[PDB]
Formats: sequence, structure tokens, C-alpha cells
Amino acid sequence: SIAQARKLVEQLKMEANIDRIKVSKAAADLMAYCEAHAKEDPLLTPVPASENPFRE
Amino acid sequence: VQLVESGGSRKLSCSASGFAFSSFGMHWVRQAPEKGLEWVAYISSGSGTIYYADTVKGRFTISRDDPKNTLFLQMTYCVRSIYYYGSSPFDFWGQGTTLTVSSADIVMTQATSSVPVTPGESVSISCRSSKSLLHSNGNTYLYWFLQRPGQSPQLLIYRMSNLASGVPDRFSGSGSGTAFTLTISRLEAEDVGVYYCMQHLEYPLTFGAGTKLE
Amino acid sequence: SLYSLMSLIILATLVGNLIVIISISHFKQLHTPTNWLLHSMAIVDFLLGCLIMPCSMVRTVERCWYFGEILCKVHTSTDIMLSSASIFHLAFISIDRYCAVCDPLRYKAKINISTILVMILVSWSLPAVYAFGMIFLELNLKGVEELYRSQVSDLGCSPFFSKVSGVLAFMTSFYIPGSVMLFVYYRIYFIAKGQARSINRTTKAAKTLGIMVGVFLVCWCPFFLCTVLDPFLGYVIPPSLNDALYWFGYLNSALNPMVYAFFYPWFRRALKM
Amino acid sequence: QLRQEAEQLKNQIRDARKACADATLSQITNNIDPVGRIQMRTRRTLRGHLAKIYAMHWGTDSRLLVSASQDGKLIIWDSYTTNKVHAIPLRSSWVMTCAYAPSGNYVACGGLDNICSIYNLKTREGNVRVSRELAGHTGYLSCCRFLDDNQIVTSSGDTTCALWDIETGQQTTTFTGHTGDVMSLSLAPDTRLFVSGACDASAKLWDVREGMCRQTFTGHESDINAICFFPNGNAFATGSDDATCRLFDLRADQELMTYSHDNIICGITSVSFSKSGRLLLAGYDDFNCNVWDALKADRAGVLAHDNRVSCLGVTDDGMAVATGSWDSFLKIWN
Amino acid sequence: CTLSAEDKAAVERSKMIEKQLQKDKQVYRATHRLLLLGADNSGKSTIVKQMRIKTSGIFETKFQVDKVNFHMFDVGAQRDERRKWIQCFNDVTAIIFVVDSSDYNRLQEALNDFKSIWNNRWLRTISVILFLNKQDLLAEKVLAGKSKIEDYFPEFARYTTPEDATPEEDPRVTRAKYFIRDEFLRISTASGDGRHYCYPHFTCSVDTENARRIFNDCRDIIQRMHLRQYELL
Ligand SMILES: NCCc1ccc(Br)cc1
Repeated sequence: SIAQARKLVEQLKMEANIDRIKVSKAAADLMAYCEAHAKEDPLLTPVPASENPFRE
Repeated sequence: VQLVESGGSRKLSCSASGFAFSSFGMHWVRQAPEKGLEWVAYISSGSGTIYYADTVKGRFTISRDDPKNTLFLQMTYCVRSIYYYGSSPFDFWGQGTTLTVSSADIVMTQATSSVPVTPGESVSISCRSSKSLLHSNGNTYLYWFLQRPGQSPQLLIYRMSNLASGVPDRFSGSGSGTAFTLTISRLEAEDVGVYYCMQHLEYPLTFGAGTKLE
Repeated sequence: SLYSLMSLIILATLVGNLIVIISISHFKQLHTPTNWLLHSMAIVDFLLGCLIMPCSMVRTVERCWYFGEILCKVHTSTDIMLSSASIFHLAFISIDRYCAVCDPLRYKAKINISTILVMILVSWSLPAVYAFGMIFLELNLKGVEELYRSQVSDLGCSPFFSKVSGVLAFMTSFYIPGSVMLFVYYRIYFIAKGQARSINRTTKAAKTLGIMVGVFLVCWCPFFLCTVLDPFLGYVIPPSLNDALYWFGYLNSALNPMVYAFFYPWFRRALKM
Repeated sequence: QLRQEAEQLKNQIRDARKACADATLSQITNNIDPVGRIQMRTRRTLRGHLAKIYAMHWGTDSRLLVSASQDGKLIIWDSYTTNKVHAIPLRSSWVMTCAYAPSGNYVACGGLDNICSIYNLKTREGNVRVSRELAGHTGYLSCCRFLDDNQIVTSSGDTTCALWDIETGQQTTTFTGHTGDVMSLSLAPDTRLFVSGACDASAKLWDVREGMCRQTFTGHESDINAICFFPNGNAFATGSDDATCRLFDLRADQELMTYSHDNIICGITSVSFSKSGRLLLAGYDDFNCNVWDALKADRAGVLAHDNRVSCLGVTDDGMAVATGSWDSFLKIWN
Repeated sequence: CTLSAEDKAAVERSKMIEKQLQKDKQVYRATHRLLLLGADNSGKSTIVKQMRIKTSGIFETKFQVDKVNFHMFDVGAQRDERRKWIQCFNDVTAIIFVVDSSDYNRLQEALNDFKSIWNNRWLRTISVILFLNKQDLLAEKVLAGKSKIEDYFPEFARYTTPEDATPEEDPRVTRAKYFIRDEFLRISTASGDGRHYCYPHFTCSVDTENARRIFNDCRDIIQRMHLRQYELL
């Protein structure tokens, strides 16, 4: 069990040191992406029934 | 894939061995001794649809026998063809037995008949049809075959833009709806032959005249 | 008084035959092969409801056929068609119920959707040709036309049968389907009772089968009995009782969808939702 | 002594992560107008399967798709014209997953067989035949995805994943570390990382090239049923048997806003995003597929199948969305 | 119509595919599917190899009785937890359970396994055909008297054979046999609300009538289901 507990502790230590960023900064990127690509989302903004192939 | 036949009131038989014969439609195509290709008949995969050339309709009859993998034509080239989204019909031709026999359809003529070329230089070949081959869905039904002097014809381009499987990437196709061209970027000694033009918008598959390269 | 009762029967038939065909149409929770017979029966019963009973009730309430004679024949032929079709549908439903409990392993292979349509076509086909041939070709009154005229044509639109046509018609239309379903339900009742005996020891079926058989017999037996008897008896039956004799058939037509559809919880659970 | 060190290290990790949340996504979001209502109609209905349907996967050209069923069939459909292009019979009758190659030359499937099979679609003959069979797992296969025409990633019920080499058929990397069996995995657009959610109620991040876990996420108290990966590449969403779905970020390493409703009791079975990432498509257990707003926790719309909705899929161009169900019907929505 | 020349061949091919699928559908509705469960010590392999006459996951077997087709699926090399893949088998006709009754040691875990199967939420409305295998070893080991049940099941001392016993060998071995049956049936009859049933048997090491027993039990199961559906039971 000593070996398994070791492998666990070095795994947790390896996971321990990671760079982090603030929640607000991480949440702003999603807003930026959404507002940048909201123009080209057919499911979000419906397309007039002339360019979609699933009519009739 | 290797289908080789020998035969010839007379009866002709084409025997297939090397592929799933029961999933392919079949055609019979005629070549006069000194004239371009010509279509004869067609039998579907499930034997549910049959067409004949307008020239001879009562004197000819086709039939297929799936268990023994044999095709028949009765006198009173055999070509594979499979149809689904993204397939390539007319891709394989038989060894060859021609059938020498003693209006509103689409007619197309190739501009010239011969042209001398030099290796390492680009070449262009033109075809032209009576009516537009572009359909409502978007496909433009044009084919290029490029028979060689001694063997059966091959397949180069299907639907005016798509390249065949094993052909080198030196050929290209383009068109506008009524006028079409085929460009060969480089050139080698294996390109000597005659090129043909075909439509598949309607059952009378009217070929072209031919353009020999010397 | 009576006219209100007849109108109520007509309205009940109309409302009962529409729900079954509608619901059976847009669900797919209940789109099973066995249901096609049910809504075919509902369609037959609805067609009988829209057409026959209004003319019948007006002819009975005014005691005279104040109409054309060209359409009396088609009226009688349609009535015979629809009654025979309903009885044949009952018999086929019983035969369907027989295979489920007396041969359970092979039920799915036999009763498929490619054998229900055969039953539906036969049920519509045979009664139509039989009734129209019997009426328009005058096979029923051959040789008794004079008494027909004196009895009904002098005053009448009631169907008339001879000593030979009546027994054959009774024979086929009533005796064959009814005997079939009686035998089927008899053996089903014994099998269900035996199986119920075993679990407990290591009576619900009686109520259901009693309702079904009793409704069918009470509705149909007196009319066909009197009809087969009259040619042999001597035509001494009054014409007033015959009216009540016909109306029991329409009463059966009214009750049948309620018995076969709403009695069952699964059907009710597509209706609650 | 080792256990105490692990406990204090875990406490240090949760404390360091705790001192990183300054604002919630909801208060930042309150300055955004809601999307409103979304209306979708059933354009097409694809019929032909006998048993229940457990999997489907769109093609890259946005026309063809493949579906799997419990009777032992794979069917390749033509979405526009509703035709059937192929019908493949399988050796084993119990399958749980399918995948369709990016180049369109191969498909794969697996199930209660511990084997992944590769099918070659474009042959000289006119028939479809099996190419490889990838054996080496112990538990049932639950997912599989293509990297290219030669690399495939599998998820199994023996609490391990693996990376294969189709040319030779031997594993080149095994990903170990899950406590319970793993059910779903999702790749990244840059094909450098992938995630996986298991029944130990935790999701992990893996590095394909060198092959060891980088991060571990928790928050769910029941097992994870479906996982999807944000189009940007820096987030993902999970779906559990808790009737709840969460959104996690790869840098803040925290649970962002969750999507839960008081009228839902049953867990979910599939998750997918839209092309712009504004919408979240979730397939539920009560015969329904709800539509969530990925920023405001609102039910924009509902997609109402007569049995459980088992699978979903959104097209690369975002034009359509398909659903599968246990009543053996595929519907295309937009 | 507006279809092209190359679009009619596509719909023709699709129609042929549909015809083949309909043929397979007709074949698929005349077969009954079974699920086989048990432990390593119990003789699942023996019965599955008799009825017909590598780390694979499932094994499949076919047998024919009176022009009826049966499919019996055996789950092989899986993990020790069955909570997840058991949802796939909620439409089979019946479940078959095999128990080795000669050991008396690992026989208590068998009862726990049976209780787990019986009380599952995804496995309600499915009946169980209990099989009690390895009876000759049981008789040989009990007549020797080396091992006593009371050492393992002390309640066996204060037990008397039921009146329903119909031993078609000994006046004592039957007491043990019916004690084991009573244990299993006591587990079975604690609940179930009249939607699935248990059918105990006395299978031996080698038998030639197991298929007939499965046939009869399946017939009874489906007949009871149909009678309950039509409100006759
Ligand atoms: N209202 C039904 C009248 C009738 C009379 C005779 C026969 Br045979 C069938 C039906």
C-alpha cells in the first residue's frame, strides 16, 4: 500500500502546481467569443427559408 | 476486379468475377470500327428498370443472372455502374467486344479532331452541348474517358470536377454549364490517345466525336 | 318520449365512434396491429350512425315510407351490409383474443399487420356483395311477391324474406360468427379460471366474459330468431314488435365502442393524457 | 503519515483554488439581453431501425450520418433526401457507440464485446468489410473517437482509456487513474487534449502526447453520463444522473454557473453546444430535450419522441440538430 | 418529377435496402431472448454446452424446441459491478439463475446476489427461472456426514419437510433440498406485487430436459402476461 499511497501523493503534487487566472478574466473571454461569433449561428439567429437545405 | 467476356440471330454473354456483381447496374456500349462510342442498353441492379437505345428497341433484349454472375444480350463492352451519394459510375470497362450492326435528345460536338503537342507543355480540350447540363440540385453531369490506342477506355473525370481514383493528379476539369474544357498540366508518353465527352442527364447517353492527340 | 330515446342513441353512437378513430389516429403509443381492427369497427359503426338510423327513426315515427321507392332498396342493402360487417368484426376480434392466451409463444409470428388487412378487406367485401345481390336481384322474395305486395306495398319498407332465403341468411350471418365467439370465450374462460386457481393455491375473467357475451346475445338474438321464424310460422307477427327488434341492433352499435375501448386501462391512460 | 500529507495537500489545493473567485458569472451576465425563445420544427423523420437506438454521429460534410441499434445494424443516411446509402450487419448484437471518420473513409463501433471494429467504406468491390478489430480491453466499450485515419481513442468500463494505432493494432498509451468506470469522452479542436467523465463523479483532463492526467474536477455527487467540450477550447460541460449539468473552466479550475430546474427529477444522457456557444442542448430522461442559455441559466426552449432521448448531435455548420430515442426514430430539427 | 437520372437509381437502391430490412424484421419477431446469470462455481458452462447439443465479453447460444427459436446470452469477462450494463436487458423474456448448492460456504453470497437481482428497479416485470444444480454431489456429501448444515445454517435443526414434498432416495436429503428451496422462495415472496414470478427446479449435472423446462416456463410467463393485459387474471 506504500507504493500506491506514494503514487497518489506525487500525482497530487504534480497537479498542485498549476498557473491560475482570475474568475472574472476567464469569464470575460467567453462573453467576447459569444459576442464575436453570435452573427454566424443559424440556430441562434434563424436564417430566411431560402438558404437552408431542410425546407419542405 | 476483372470481368472478361467472349461471344460472337446471336447471343452475347458477359461474365463478372471479382466484385459484388449483384450491387452494380450494367450497360452495353458500342464502338463502330472507325466511329466514336455509342450506347445500347442498360439493366438495373434489381432488374426493375430497363432502357434501350432509340435506334434498336424491338430487335434487342438484355437479361442478367445474379446467381451465376453473368450478363446477357440477345440479337433478335460491358460496363459497371453504381449509384448513390458520392459514387463514381462507369469506372470500370470490360475487355471489349464491339457490336457491328449492318430528335429530342441532347447532341454535343467536340470543337476539333486532332492536335499535335510536345511533352512538358499544357494542353486543352473543349466540349460543348446543345442544352445546359447543370441541374437544380447542383451537379453538372459531364464525364471524360480518354481511350488509349489498343485498350478499352478508362475514366478520368466525373461530374466535370471530380478526379478518378487511380489517375495521376495532372488532369483537371472545369466548365460553365454549356462549354467545358479539360486541361493537362504536364505531359508524358502514356497520354497518347483519343478523348471522349459524355452526358448523364438523360438516358440516351450521347457521347462526343473524339479528339486524337499525336 | 321514444323519439328522444332514439335521438339519444344516435348521438351516443356518433360521439362514441369518433373518439376511438381520432385517438387511434394521432398517438402511436397505441398504434399496435391489434388496434386497426378496433378503429375499422369504429368506422363501420360511425358510417351506420350517420346514414341509417335517421331514416330508420323517421320511418318508424311516421309509420310510413314517405320517400321514394328507388332508394328503399339501397337503404335495406346498406343496412344489411353494415350490420353484417359489424358482426364479422366482433367475430374477428374474438379470434384475435383467442390466439393471445391459447398459443402465446407463436402470437407475434401469426397475428402481424399483414394478416389484419386481410380480415378488414374480407369484412367489408363479403357483406356488400351478398346484401346487394340479395336485394337488387330479388332473391329474397322470389315466389312470394304477391304477399309482399299485399302486405307492405299496398300500405311499407320493411325487409321481407321467404322460407328459403331467411333460413340461409340467419344461418350464415348470425349463427356462424356467434358460434365461433361463444366457443372461443368458453375455452378462454376455463383456461383463465384454471390459471387463477394455481397462483393462489400454489374470478375476474367471469365478469368480463359475461358482459361481452350477454351484451351480444341480448342485442342480437330476438331479432334474428323472429326473422327466421316468421316465414315458417305464417307471417302472423305484428309489425310493431319488429321495430323494437331492429332498434336493438342499433343499441348494440352504440354500446360496442364503449365496451371494447373504454373498459381498458391502457386506453383510458392514453385518454387521461 | 502518508495519508495526513495527502489530506493537507488536498486542503491546500482547495484553499488555493478558493482564493481565486472574486465575481460570479451571473452578476457579470446580468448586463446581457436574453436570447428570448427558440422555435424548432421536425423537418425530417428517419425510420428503419428495429430495436432501440443508442448512438449517432454526424459527418463532416454535414449531409451523412451513422446510427447504431440493438438489433445489430449500422445505417448511413442521406439527411437531405432521407435515402439510405449503406446498411451494415454486425457480429455482436449489443453495441453502445459509433464514430464516423473526419475524412469519411471509415466508421467504428463497440459495445458489450470489449472489441472496437473498423469498417472500410470505399473499396474496389461494392461491399463494406471490416478492417481491424482492436482487442485488449477488459470491460465494455462506452465511447470511441477518431484522431485521424490511423489513431483512435477508446473509453472502457474497466476504469481505463487507451490510445491505439490502427495500422498495427497495438496500444501506444494507457490512461489510468479513474476509480469508477468511465462513460464519455470529448476531444479538443486542436486535438492536443481530451477529457473524460466516469462514475466516480469526477472529470479529468489528459495530455495525448505524453499521457498523464493534468487536472481533476469535482462537484457532482452522482455519476457522470455525458460530457461536451466548449468550441473555444477553454471550457467544458458535464451531465450527470443528478438531473443537473455544470460548466467548468480550464484556467480558473472551478465550477461556473450550473443549470438546474425544480421540475426535473431524472438525470440526463447527452450534452452538446451550438456553433457560437450561446446555446446548450441537453437530452433528458423524461422523453424531452431542453434548451438552456449558456450564460443566464434560462430555459430558452423545449424540443418535444415517445421514449428516452439517448443521443444528440449538432452539425459543423450549425444548420441542424439530430436526436435519437428508444422508440427507434431519428428526427432532424431546426 | 424533378429528380435527375442519377437520383432515381438512389431511391431504387434505398427501396431494396428497405425490403431487406423488412425481411429481417419479420425474422426478428419470432425469437425469444434470454439472459443467463450465475457464479463461477455454478455450472453455467455445462448447461450451455449441453443445450446446444481470449477475453471476450458476451457469448451467444441458439437452441430449437418445437419450431421455436431461443436466444440465450451469457455475460462473460466483465468487472464485478453490474449496475450499469443491466439496463440493456429490460426487454428479455426471462432471466435464468444458476446456483451451486453443494458448498454451504459461498452459498450465502448466492442469496445476496439473488436478492440484488430480484429487487432491481430495471428488472421488475421480468420473471426468474431458478436452477438448483449439482445435486449428486450434494447427496454424496450429505450421506457421508462429514459436513453438517447446522454448522453453517443453525436453523436447519428446527426444520421439518413440507407436506407438498414429492420425492419421486432418502428421508433426509429431501429435508436439506427443501430447506434450500425454502430459503430462496422466502427471499422471492417478500415482495413482487404480482408482476413477476419464480420457477424453482432440481437440475442435475447432466440432464436432457432443460430445454423443455425452459419452454414450459416461458409459455406460462407469456400466457400470464397476456391474461393480465386483457383483464382476465
Ligand atoms: N338493422 C339490420 C336489419 C337486418 C335484417 C336482416 C339481416 Br340478414 C341483416 C340485418
